[PDB]
Amino acid sequence: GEKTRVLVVGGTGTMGRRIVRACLAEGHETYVLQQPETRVDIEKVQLLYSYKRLGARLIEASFSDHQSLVSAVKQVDIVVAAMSGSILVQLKLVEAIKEAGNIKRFLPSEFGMDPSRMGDQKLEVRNAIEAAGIPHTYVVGACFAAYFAGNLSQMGTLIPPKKKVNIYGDGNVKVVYVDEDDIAEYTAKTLDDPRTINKTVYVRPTENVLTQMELVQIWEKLTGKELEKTNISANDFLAQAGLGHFYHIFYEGCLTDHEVGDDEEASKLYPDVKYTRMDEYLKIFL
Amino acid sequence: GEKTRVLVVGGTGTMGRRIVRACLAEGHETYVLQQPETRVDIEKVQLLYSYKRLGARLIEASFSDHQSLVSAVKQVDIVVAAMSGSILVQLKLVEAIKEAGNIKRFLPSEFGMDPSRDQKLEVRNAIEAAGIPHTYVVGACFAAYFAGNLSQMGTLIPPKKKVNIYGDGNVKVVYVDEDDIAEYTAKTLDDPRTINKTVYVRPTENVLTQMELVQIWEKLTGKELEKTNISANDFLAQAGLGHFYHIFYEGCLTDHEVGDDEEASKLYPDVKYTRMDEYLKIFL
Ligand SMILES: NC(=O)C1=CN([C@@H]2O[C@H](COP(=O)(O)OP(=O)(O)OC[C@H]3O[C@@H](n4cnc5c(N)ncnc54)[C@H](OP(=O)(O)O)[C@@H]3O)[C@@H](O)[C@H]2O)C=CC1
Ligand SMILES: NC(=O)C1=CN([C@@H]2O[C@H](COP(=O)(O)OP(=O)(O)OC[C@H]3O[C@@H](n4cnc5c(N)ncnc54)[C@H](OP(=O)(O)O)[C@@H]3O)[C@@H](O)[C@H]2O)C=CC1
Ligand SMILES: COc1cc([C@H]2OC[C@H]3[C@@H]2CO[C@@H]3c2ccc(O)c(OC)c2)ccc1O
Ligand SMILES: COc1cc([C@H]2OC[C@H]3[C@@H]2CO[C@@H]3c2ccc(O)c(OC)c2)ccc1O
Repeated sequence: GEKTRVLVVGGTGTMGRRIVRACLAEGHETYVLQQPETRVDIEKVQLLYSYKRLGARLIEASFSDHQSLVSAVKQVDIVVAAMSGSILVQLKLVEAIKEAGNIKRFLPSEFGMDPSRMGDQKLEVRNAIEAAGIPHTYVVGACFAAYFAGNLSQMGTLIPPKKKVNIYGDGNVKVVYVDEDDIAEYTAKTLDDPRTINKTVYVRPTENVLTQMELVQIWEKLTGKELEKTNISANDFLAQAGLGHFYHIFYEGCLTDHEVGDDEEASKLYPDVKYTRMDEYLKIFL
Repeated sequence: GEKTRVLVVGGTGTMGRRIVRACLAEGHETYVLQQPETRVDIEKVQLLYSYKRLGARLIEASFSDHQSLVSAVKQVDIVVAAMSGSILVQLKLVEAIKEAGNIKRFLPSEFGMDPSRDQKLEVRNAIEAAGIPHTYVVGACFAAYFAGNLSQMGTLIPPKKKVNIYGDGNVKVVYVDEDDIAEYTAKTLDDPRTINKTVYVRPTENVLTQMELVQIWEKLTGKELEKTNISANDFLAQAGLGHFYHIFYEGCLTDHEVGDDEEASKLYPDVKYTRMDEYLKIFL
């Protein structure tokens, strides 16, 4: 009745699935976009339909069909998108929101490095949102803990090393490690918060701002074993998949080289979210 | 303490993940084989580690490393395999079980058509050559692959206006929720009555023709679907076609009756299996 109605686009994605449940947890009437099947994909289908059992609704639409996008967004108050990074497909979604005219806010697929400090398709999407006058919130500023914490920031894996661990530089650059659930919960709390309309929200829970060497030492403290570390210089690091992102995060320190005010930081805006600290996050791997 | 210890091989698969949960839900001390990551795969890793929260344990081993397989299966009493249907990777698992010597039962990756009427039969023969006690769980169509799409190909959800009927669609088929298959598997793996037996998962009310399946749906929706009957030869004129043919034209799942002592729903009458009118409700 007084629920905010939210449409989640990219609902079976890594972040999308968590945003779906977090909107439900917060009591929003939650709608998930159901795209036509491109394959026989049991996992995707069963995930989408498990949302119905939790109280969500599915709306079939296709980005190839402008009027199906328009009809979907007319049923909701707020749209959140979490596409792969696929980003530019949101342009069709923005066009639909503009025509529909009823959307109180649009959260596009961000949830990572703020692209507007990396001087790119996310900015192209931002520019379209703002040219159309669609109220927005941009959620940025955090490494997914699954991609950067559980592996102690090693590449090619998602679990803790047995023995050996590479340290980028001296491992003294501060990075922001956040459990994707908490990013999704922050997103669900912020999407109808009058304080964040037309703002960028930084997800930087204070106790989770850690250097890589700090994260490794949380883990060494849990296992009681010191890992053999070898440090990698910037030049040697600079000597395909994702190596750039890693450089900005761990050498340039792009996630922590600016300060953020409490009126734009998720953990201060939403203090009741007991976000997962990395000593608790890493326990699953013991 | 008195619990059966079970190693699930294939724990992150469609059937395997349900067997993991169904084993924990039975009270089995449950182990899951953790294979080396072949890629950055976040849904697979997180599924694996979610099992620990429910009480399961992870055992690392690799099929390339015979001794790591022997080491894994020494830690359990029973192994259940649910590999991709790869099936032959189980031959390494059989040699490992044979050398280990401690395993009371092995349930190989079956969960469908009876291959004894094939890679699966080769696994069977190696299991039996090695004298490893076994149970073969067979005889049903996964409901997600065959019921939710009304047995249409290339989709997993109901069609909106038209549907292909195979023949006249009056060949009987066995549609079963994968969770029920997993529950029957978890109940049967330490059941004395099914040692060295085939167990047929043929819940009585879910033995249905494709047309009876379609009519279940039309009745839930109140909408009649436009039907096109496809004859045997026009079908004998793409993955999975041989399977649909044996299921839907020859009735290979239902042409032989099965005794109560070997049919899952009678062995375990406490399993309130999902009937297809309830299964299809989630699509409405
Ligand atoms: N450390 C960090 O901060 C991280 C940041 N991110 C960012 O989070 C956001 C989501 O990333 P992630 O959660 O990993 O996304 P995914 O790879 O999980 O895919 C998400 C959804 O994208 C939809 N999708 C993919 N291609 C298309 C397409 N051509 N047309 C329509 N829909 C498509 C699908 O929606 P559907 O479910 O409907 O099929 C897919 O389910 C991204 O912006 C990413 O840049 C993610 C990784 C780490
Ligand atoms: N309608 C029916 O009756 C159905 C019957 N089946 C049968 O179910 C059984 C399982 O099918 P399904 O659930 O679809 O299996 P999956 O496709 O989901 O994969 C299961 C597991 O196979 C392991 N795997 C795949 N390749 C390898 C490999 N080279 N080496 C080691 N492990 C590998 C992986 O285990 P891991 O988690 O460790 O990574 C994978 O998780 C099969 O026998 C299949 O015939 C399946 C579909 C329908
Ligand atoms: C932190 O913000 C982001 C990070 C990322 C990616 O940075 C590289 C990481 C993460 C997604 O997964 C990338 C990755 C790529 C290759 C890898 O080997 C890897 O670690 C296994 C991780 C993408 C978008 C973002 O907004
Ligand atoms: C029913 O027994 C089995 C069925 C199957 C597969 O037969 C074809 C079916 C099912 C798995 O999904 C296959 C399938 C293949 C192509 C399709 O287009 C399809 O659409 C649902 C479904 C494999 C192993 C079995 O033991």
